[PDB]
Amino acid sequence: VSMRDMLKAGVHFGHQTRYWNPKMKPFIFGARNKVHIINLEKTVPMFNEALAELNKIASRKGKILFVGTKRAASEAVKDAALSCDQFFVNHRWLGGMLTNWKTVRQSIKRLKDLETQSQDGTFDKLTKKEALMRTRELEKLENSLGGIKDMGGLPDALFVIDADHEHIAIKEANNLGIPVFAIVDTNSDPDGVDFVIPGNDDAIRAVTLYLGAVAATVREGRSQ
Amino acid sequence: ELQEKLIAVNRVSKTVKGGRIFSFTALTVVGDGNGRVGFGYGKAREVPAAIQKAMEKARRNMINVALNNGTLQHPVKGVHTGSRVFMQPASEGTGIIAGGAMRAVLEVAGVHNVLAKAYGSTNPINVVRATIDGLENMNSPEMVAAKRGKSVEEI
Amino acid sequence: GQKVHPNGIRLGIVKPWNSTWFANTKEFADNLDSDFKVRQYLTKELAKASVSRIVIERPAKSIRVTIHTARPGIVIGKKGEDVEKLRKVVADIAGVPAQINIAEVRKPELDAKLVADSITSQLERRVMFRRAMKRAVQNAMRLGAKGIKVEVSGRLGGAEIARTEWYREGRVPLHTLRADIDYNTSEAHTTYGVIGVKVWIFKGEI
RNA sequence: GGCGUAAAGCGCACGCAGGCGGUUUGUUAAGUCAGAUGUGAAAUCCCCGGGCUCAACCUGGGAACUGCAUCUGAUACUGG
RNA sequence: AAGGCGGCCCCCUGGACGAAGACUGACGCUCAGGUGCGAAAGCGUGGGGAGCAAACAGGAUUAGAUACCCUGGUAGUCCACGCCGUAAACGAUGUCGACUUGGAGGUUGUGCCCUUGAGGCGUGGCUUCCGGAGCUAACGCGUUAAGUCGACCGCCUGGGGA
RNA sequence: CUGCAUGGCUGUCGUCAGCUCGUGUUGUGAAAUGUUGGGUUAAGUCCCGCAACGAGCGCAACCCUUAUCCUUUGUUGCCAG
Ligand SMILES: [K+]
Ligand SMILES: [K+]
Ligand SMILES: [K+]
Ligand SMILES: [K+]
Ligand SMILES: [K+]
Ligand SMILES: [K+]
Ligand SMILES: [K+]
Ligand SMILES: [K+]
Ligand SMILES: [K+]
Ligand SMILES: [K+]
Ligand SMILES: [K+]
Ligand SMILES: [Mg+2]
Ligand SMILES: [Mg+2]
Ligand SMILES: [Mg+2]
Ligand SMILES: [Mg+2]
Ligand SMILES: [Mg+2]
Ligand SMILES: [Mg+2]
Ligand SMILES: [Mg+2]
Ligand SMILES: [Mg+2]
Ligand SMILES: [Mg+2]
Ligand SMILES: [Mg+2]
Ligand SMILES: [Mg+2]
Ligand SMILES: [Mg+2]
Ligand SMILES: [Mg+2]
Ligand SMILES: [Mg+2]
Ligand SMILES: [Mg+2]
Ligand SMILES: [Mg+2]
Ligand SMILES: [Mg+2]
Ligand SMILES: [Mg+2]
Ligand SMILES: [Mg+2]
Ligand SMILES: [Mg+2]
Ligand SMILES: [Mg+2]
Ligand SMILES: [Mg+2]
Ligand SMILES: [Mg+2]
Ligand SMILES: [Mg+2]
Ligand SMILES: [Mg+2]
Ligand SMILES: [Mg+2]
Ligand SMILES: [Mg+2]
Ligand SMILES: [Mg+2]
Ligand SMILES: [Mg+2]
Repeated sequence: VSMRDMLKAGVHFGHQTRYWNPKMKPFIFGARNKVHIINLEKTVPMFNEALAELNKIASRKGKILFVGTKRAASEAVKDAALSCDQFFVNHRWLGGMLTNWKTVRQSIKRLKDLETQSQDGTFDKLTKKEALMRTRELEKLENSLGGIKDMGGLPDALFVIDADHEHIAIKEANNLGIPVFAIVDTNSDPDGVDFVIPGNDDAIRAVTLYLGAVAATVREGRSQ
Repeated sequence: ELQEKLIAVNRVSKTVKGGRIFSFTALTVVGDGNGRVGFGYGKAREVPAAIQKAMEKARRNMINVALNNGTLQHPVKGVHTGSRVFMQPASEGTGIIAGGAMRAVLEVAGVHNVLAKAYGSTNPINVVRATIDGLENMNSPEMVAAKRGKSVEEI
Repeated sequence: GQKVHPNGIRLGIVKPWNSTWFANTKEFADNLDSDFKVRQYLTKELAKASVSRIVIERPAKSIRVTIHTARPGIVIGKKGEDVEKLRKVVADIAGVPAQINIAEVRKPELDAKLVADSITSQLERRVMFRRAMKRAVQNAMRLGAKGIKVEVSGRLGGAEIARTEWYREGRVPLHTLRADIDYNTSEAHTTYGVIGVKVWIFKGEI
């Protein structure tokens, strides 16, 4: 990844200069149309640095958890997550996924048990009552934590999209001591993130390139 | 491995339609005796469950302090809501001269000789807060020499 | 509010009776009271033998009493003089001849009668009620019980003001009639008065 | 140590006495600092010792008495 | 400056702000005692008196109703000149000066840009609402600080009595 | 004699829809959240959303009786041919 793919993907476009956060004044090139312009020569080396340490974490066999729950970017994140043998959170982030792992591991046990009885159990004991509810509750479980069903334990890194929409997960990771990799748009604050990457987050092509490159680099992490 | 001290147990209440509902709160501290300290606060309907909650809370929540063979490096001041705390290193053989809530914190910290004094509120919770915050902001000479970029005699 | 007796509300649904004889209204009352006398005996002379249930059954003109017990060796004794010294007096009380059988309860920690007796025996030994209650609950729950709750009441620890203190664990759906609910009661006579103990144990539905 | 609400900002202003005073150079040496001299009685307190069988107690030498006055220097800061 | 100030016109008169310069050269800040100004009610003398309205009278309501409600109604409210010197006289926040991330407005100047409009880019004064750090017992305050500091002044020391 | 020393049993608000806990998180703390919000229900009933995620006692169902039909048996009950 270098400069011009990031321009034509629209990495430089920020939010309006009404809704800016002061702490990211250093990553702001200027303003046109009263729109912040993100600085790109600041983005390239810190992105590369994030990618490097992600690689190293990957080949020491680290579990990585992609986080993006925007309606316009979460299918790209499922795409990228299982394209590179990692884990993802695409629907609502349950407040307490990491700090309260002891309790949500029973939710994933429930998910696993009622999926093994789903169709390689093949009971179809209907009761008059229970297709409508058992199937819908598997749906309810696997859409919100079906991406975390194989993690087993606490992850090794957080990849974040739009740190402000994802403040709960970030603060959880900061308490638990897990590294945070976040794309930081001009309105979010970067202080919970230990590897900052300023870029656009609302457009789908910026997000596509981000997770394409990161999925790649962790695929060749597991390559070693 | 870690030393544990029970500092305070309090009975608190909460009114409902039926009447009053009583609960117990326990404030404890734990330390390794060589510069690591944590404080824990627990609540439960019964006292031993409250104490166990506070100990569990305090085995996490543990900070590092840089001691000088059993005493502070310099006089320090800590502050929390109502509590002001002044601690000062002493010579060998003085013991821990401190109030009731400071004494447990400094005992389980591994400190052996200080002169301390509490001003303002002596609410045990806030006093423990202030003593911890005054210990953590205390700096060793090598970190001062690292700050200033010169490792002169004063170490 | 006041609750229904959880064994009485389940008679004929999932819980059986403790007496299975038939009688017209001619001999019903005397059958009943001689059953009361035999039960009072087989309560009070097998006191420390850990008896949980006494099932009385009356064929045509004679009785058979089945004693459920946790410690069958003492109610069967040393080669068996003791069921003899019991039936020789139960046939004495009920006027008809008698037969005695002895059934074993294999897990005495999953029976409300034995757990209640245990807690009252400890309470009469001057033991702190909290320890009795919590040990009963943890012993019952570590052996596969789906739920338990114990409740003690009345001048706990010699206080002047009586109190009711209960401890629950697991699942006790007293409103479900399918529920396998084993309930029993006991009373401890201490130097400050009577202390009541109630024990509910839930083992499963249907 | 405090003064929005716990006690506590004069109803507001002008202004004498008083307190305080941007920046540069020179000068002075009042404040300040250094040294020295005289004095600060003895006893008491403190240190190192010595005598009562020990201790209290008594006693030798020192230190201290944070002060004042005078003389000689220093000139960064305050004052003229 | 505070108390306060509201049709329009004229006369006399205080302050503030801005632009580009010129001039003096520390002439500054605060201020015990002192002096001045200071809502409404009230007081003195002389006028004026529509409306409103303490006191007062009557009618109701009510157990009673020296009140709330209704019908009347005097001082006062208005003017001139004196006195009084108090208010939840409040931002319950003394004056002056310096420093410390932001956002949206109001009002009043001024500079530049195709002045192309009721356009865009700057720079001063005053002012309103959010809110970051920090502070606070909390509530909250938050470049108009209750943040970080300096100079001077006023005041407080448990509740009643007071 | 003392229900104002107690056990057991009962009335009552009230068959009203509520009352709590574990872990997590927020607050110096009592505490809060969950349990609030938009709909819906007889119902904390259910669905969405949500710093909460789950669980327990309650609600509902399981029990008895009444309302329709079928199978079996047929006296002491029944009488169509
Ligand atoms: K004018
Ligand atoms: K004055
Ligand atoms: K009138
Ligand atoms: K009345
Ligand atoms: K008049
Ligand atoms: K006002
Ligand atoms: K609070
Ligand atoms: K003043
Ligand atoms: K007094
Ligand atoms: K009773
Ligand atoms: K909780
Ligand atoms: Mg004070
Ligand atoms: Mg007041
Ligand atoms: Mg006050
Ligand atoms: Mg004022
Ligand atoms: Mg005054
Ligand atoms: Mg003056
Ligand atoms: Mg003066
Ligand atoms: Mg000067
Ligand atoms: Mg002067
Ligand atoms: Mg001099
Ligand atoms: Mg000697
Ligand atoms: Mg000078
Ligand atoms: Mg007037
Ligand atoms: Mg007048
Ligand atoms: Mg007049
Ligand atoms: Mg009137
Ligand atoms: Mg008068
Ligand atoms: Mg006048
Ligand atoms: Mg006054
Ligand atoms: Mg006013
Ligand atoms: Mg005042
Ligand atoms: Mg102010
Ligand atoms: Mg002035
Ligand atoms: Mg604010
Ligand atoms: Mg007084
Ligand atoms: Mg509730
Ligand atoms: Mg709530
Ligand atoms: Mg429910
Ligand atoms: Mg909810």
